[PDB]
Amino acid sequence: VFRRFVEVGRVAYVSFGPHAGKLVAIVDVIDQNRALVDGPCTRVRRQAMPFKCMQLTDFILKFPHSARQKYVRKAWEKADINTKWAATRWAKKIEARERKAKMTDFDRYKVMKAKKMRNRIIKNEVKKLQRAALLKAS
Amino acid sequence: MKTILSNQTVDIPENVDISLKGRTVIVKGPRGTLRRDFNHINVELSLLGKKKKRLRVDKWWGNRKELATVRTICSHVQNMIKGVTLGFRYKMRSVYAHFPINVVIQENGSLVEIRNFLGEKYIRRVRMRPGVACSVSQAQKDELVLEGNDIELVSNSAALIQQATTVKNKDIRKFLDGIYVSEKGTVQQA
Amino acid sequence: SHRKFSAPRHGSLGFLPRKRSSRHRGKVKSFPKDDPSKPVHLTAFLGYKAGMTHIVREVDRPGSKVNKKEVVEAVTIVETPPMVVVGIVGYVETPRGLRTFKTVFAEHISDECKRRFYKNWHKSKKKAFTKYCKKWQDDAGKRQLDKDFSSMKKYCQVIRVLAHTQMRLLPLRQKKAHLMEIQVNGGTVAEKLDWARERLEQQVPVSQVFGQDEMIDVIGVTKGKGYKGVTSRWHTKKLPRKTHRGLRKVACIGAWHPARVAFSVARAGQKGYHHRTEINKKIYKIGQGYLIKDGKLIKNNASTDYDLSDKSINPLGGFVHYGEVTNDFVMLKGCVVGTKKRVLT
Amino acid sequence: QVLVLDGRGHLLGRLAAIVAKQVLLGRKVVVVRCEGINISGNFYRNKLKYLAFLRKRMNTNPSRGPYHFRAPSRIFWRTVRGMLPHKTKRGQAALDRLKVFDGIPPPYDKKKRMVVPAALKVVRLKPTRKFAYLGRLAHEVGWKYQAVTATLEEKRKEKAKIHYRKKKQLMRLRKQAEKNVEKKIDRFTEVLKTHGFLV
RNA sequence: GCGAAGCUACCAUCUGUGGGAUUAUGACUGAACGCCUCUAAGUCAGAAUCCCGCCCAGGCGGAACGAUACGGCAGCGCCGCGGAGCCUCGGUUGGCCUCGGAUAGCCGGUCCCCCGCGGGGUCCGGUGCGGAGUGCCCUUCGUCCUGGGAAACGGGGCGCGGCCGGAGAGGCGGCCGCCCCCUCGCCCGUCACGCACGCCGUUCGUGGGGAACCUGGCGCUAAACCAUUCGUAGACGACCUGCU
RNA sequence: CGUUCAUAGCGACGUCGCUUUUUGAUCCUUCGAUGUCGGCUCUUCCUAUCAUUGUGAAGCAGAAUUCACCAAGCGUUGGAU
RNA sequence: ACCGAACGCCGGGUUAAGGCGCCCGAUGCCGACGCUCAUCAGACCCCAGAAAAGGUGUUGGUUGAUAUAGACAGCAGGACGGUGGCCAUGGAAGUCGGAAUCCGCUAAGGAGUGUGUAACAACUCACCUGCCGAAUCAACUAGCCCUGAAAAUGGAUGGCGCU
Ligand SMILES: [Mg+2]
Ligand SMILES: [Mg+2]
Ligand SMILES: [Mg+2]
Ligand SMILES: [Mg+2]
Ligand SMILES: [Mg+2]
Ligand SMILES: [Mg+2]
Ligand SMILES: [Mg+2]
Ligand SMILES: [Mg+2]
Ligand SMILES: [Mg+2]
Repeated sequence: VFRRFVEVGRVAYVSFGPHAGKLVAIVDVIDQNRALVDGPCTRVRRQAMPFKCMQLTDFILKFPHSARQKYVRKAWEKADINTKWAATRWAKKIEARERKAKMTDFDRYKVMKAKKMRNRIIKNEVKKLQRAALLKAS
Repeated sequence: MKTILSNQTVDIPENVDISLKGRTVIVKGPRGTLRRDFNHINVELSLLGKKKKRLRVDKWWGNRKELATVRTICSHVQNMIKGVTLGFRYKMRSVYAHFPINVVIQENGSLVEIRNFLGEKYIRRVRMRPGVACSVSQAQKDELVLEGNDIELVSNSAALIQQATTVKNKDIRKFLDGIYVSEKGTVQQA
Repeated sequence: SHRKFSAPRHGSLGFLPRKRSSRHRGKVKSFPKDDPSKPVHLTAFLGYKAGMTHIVREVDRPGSKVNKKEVVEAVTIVETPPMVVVGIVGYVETPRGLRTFKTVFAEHISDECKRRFYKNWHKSKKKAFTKYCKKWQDDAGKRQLDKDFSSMKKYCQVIRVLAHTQMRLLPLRQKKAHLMEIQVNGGTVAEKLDWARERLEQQVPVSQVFGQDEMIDVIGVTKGKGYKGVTSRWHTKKLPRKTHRGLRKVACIGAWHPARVAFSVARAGQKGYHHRTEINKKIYKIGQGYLIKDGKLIKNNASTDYDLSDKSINPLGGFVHYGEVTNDFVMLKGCVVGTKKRVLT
Repeated sequence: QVLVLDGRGHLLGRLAAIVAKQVLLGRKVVVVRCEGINISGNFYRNKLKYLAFLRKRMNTNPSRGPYHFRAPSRIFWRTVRGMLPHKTKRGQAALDRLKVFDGIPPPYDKKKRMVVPAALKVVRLKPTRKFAYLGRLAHEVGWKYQAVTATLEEKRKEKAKIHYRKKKQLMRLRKQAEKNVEKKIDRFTEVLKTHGFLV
């Protein structure tokens, strides 16, 4: 019941490979399993890239099926894709997963302390909510 | 090789309503519901239109044997619609050279006893596929009518009583005896 | 090379390790299927083969050459005095099998019965179940007893009742009543289990279980015939007169090359005393035992509507190697497995 | 310390492989709901293939013979033991760590039970291929306790529904409680989203 | 000659069973191939076959229940809490659970409707390279002092009594009364704790599993084997029985 | 050939195979010895199916019958020389 | 007896030939492109096993065709006259066989594919239409798969297993 489609000018996040973590707007599909791809703004060269690697986004900027780099660049910068990406939940939870990984052993401790407490202030509030739902039932 | 897309439509008419839960067409209308699961066929049943006017069955990257389902699904959906709207009426005459084939339904259209086939003492009790109902005909003499919504269930139940009446150990070129299915039809034409 | 002249094989493999049974009393290896619909009742009973005799009867299978002709017909008598239900016992279904679950016993249990919980009654202080039957006469226990039942009422799938014979009443020498589990097939598990709870410490006579003209299955252990040679055991051919080492043998065991001998080859070992489950023994009669009202009523046994004498089934000079069958009995058509005095399920 | 894998939706010899190697490294493994396990290739095919295996037996004394277990648990455990060195001590020591079950019984009905995706049908078969369910295959080949296993497992799933429902309720309370509380936990929760959670 | 008992004969007499999957085949629907086709996706009938049932055996496999050595020296079973002292070793935070789907899912809330605080439905709103994420979650890891804040009625006494749920191999929880004690998490102030002088098996599950030894309280009061007997048994053992 | 009709059942001239229940080739194994034929008895296995189950075929009207499939479950006998 | 490589006792490093689900050291690569489903799948020098011949199973090629001048299939309409054409009479007026093998009307029908006849008759098989409406068909060829494919203790891609 499909939603994201390999189109000309669909933007693709590259799961893995050389250019992992980069966006890229498909110019054109060469083959059953291989697309000719571009990432003008994103620091990715006009190059063929297989589908295997490129999981694909909800965006689809609009240029012609065989563009000349300038024009897909223009399309990109118009739609402000790079902003829109970065305000997506997806790209935020990439950054999240980046920031836990960066965590210094000091920060780790800090966090640990924080959550230790932040969980306690919830767990009591949950207890209360449970106690109050029992009173309503009675 | 692989084929980048094949697909097909089915005009559901305004008389019928069809839904689909996932890949499980459900058809209701005049005569009642008729569901059919197509988990086992690997297609995108896009129901589309306001007034829900047509079913559409995609098939991306199909190789030859994969594509060939696309139609067959669609065809099963028409026949669903047909039974909901019209019904299926499989007529079957009895054919005998000597011993007349005494038929007698029992419960409603469920059971079918079939005495004196070939002079056989053995009576062939034949239940139906549930959802179908046999009856005897008036107007035409040696003749049953198997009315039902589900084509499959009807036809199967027909065959059952077609097959019950076979001859063992004799030449079936000569011994042309039994109930056989004369006509595949509907309960009301329009 | 092949066997020139074919023949069927001697014996049946589907009965073997032709070994001396592990049990004496014949196990019901499979009770019938309970349904729902039909009232609770036991599925089986326990008897003692007294002996045999003729019967004469009119026979009404139309079509025969014996139709409404009298025949004589063999029967066994099976001395079958009433059982006592002592315990109940729940079974739970599992993917492993049918695990036994919760066994209650009655307050009182006869010595007849308690014998069986000892190898040597002469020596024993007779202390079994002493500390158990305490339960049946306080509050705490009697509550636990109900919970023990009500657990079975929820969980258990199958409930059989335990019973035992009334060895007392038999002429037989032994005093140790055979115990047994006997399955209750009938209504829902609760209803089932309530029926058993009513039956506790109570008599259950033959008539309650079986009815006349009813096909039953006898189970019991064969008459035992010691070690035997391949000839009497497997009914292989005797070799011919000239045969330098033995002629009650099997000439060639196996061929050469699967160079072991097989289980399928006829060897010499225990003959008889196997466990065996016969089926389809009709019940030509179920006799009421002896009893009184002012004088005895011995007549009622071997008497018929066409004899109307005063005979007991007890033949003259007693059943041989048995005694007087004073109690109620079942009269199966034909033979039954096993010997006089044998406990026959 | 224990691996509990839901045998369901795995490929017989695929999961076995992983299990074997684990079991030999000294991981106590429990597989569970084996009868869910499904073997690649169509049914008739595999039934025939089990029926070969039943044809095998020592002529002279079958009793000694290849012991054809019928229970889908055993059947899995047999195929692990084929991927072990079971004559040795270390192979038998390993095999004593594997624990298998016909359905999923009390110690592991209430355990988060893993999945190996490398053994998973939905990953390793193409979706246009046939496959037996082991449950069926056992059944037709002589296993008794199918229905009993099934009908206990309905009772398991009903009981689990309840557990899940009640979990859902606590999760909803937590969400509500954080929304109640947020302002007094702001200068924690903030730090957990500067160091990469919550987002 | 005739012959009890016993063994015994198609040389007498009795008993001998029901399912499931399907094979070949014939078919249904039905595309590929505007028609047609048992076939491709899907469905049927189907057998001396096959597998199971009944039947025989019963695993270095389990079960429930009984009794558990009064004594003339005894010896043990629970319970709780102590002292040493061989041996066997692994380990060196936990995760207390929906079902499942994959050409789809997950969660909400129902304004509204049906069923037994829940279940089902529709509708709408959210997520969905899964953050109501095992790429996860929980838990903290020095000890104490006093003297502020944020957070605050939470924790304990192997604290004590009642009411539950759990049978697949339950073996674990939960919830309710009463007694006494404490101020724990998060920030900070404020000092001190062999600081053993750079250096290894540290750190725990742990009162671990097994064996022998010293304390209290409450319970207990044997069977088995042999010999003897029997003959439903038997080469011998074994088996079946009897004995204030 | 089969009234006719190549293929119901057959199959020349040609040709390709399998099998080791025939016999040959061979001489590896054994000559400090593997008891040399039949029959008898007993078990088991195979199928290349005579019979029986369920089936397709005919020059199958029935009866009898060949041809082929699934099939080795169960049978396959007493005698004269 | 093949392939690699030829040996004092050892430490480190590297290789060959072969390998790398697990047994079993190594693919626990987000390896690449195809093909292929087997109710007897296949799975590696020597090697321990199969052929001719088939298959709208599928996947490639090769060469021809067809065709909006209106197709291809699918149903519907006709299938004649010169003419018992010549030889053969045992009867062959299309129809056991064989040499022939053209014309008319033609829209178009062969001196005739079969079925059937003693022989006819009767039936059947081009050219064109109507509904219909764009692509469609034939012959070869080679890859995997299948058919061809039967033996005796239970059994061996080394095993488990693998789609
Ligand atoms: Mg023979
Ligand atoms: Mg001699
Ligand atoms: Mg059947
Ligand atoms: Mg078929
Ligand atoms: Mg079927
Ligand atoms: Mg001819
Ligand atoms: Mg020898
Ligand atoms: Mg054959
Ligand atoms: Mg005939």
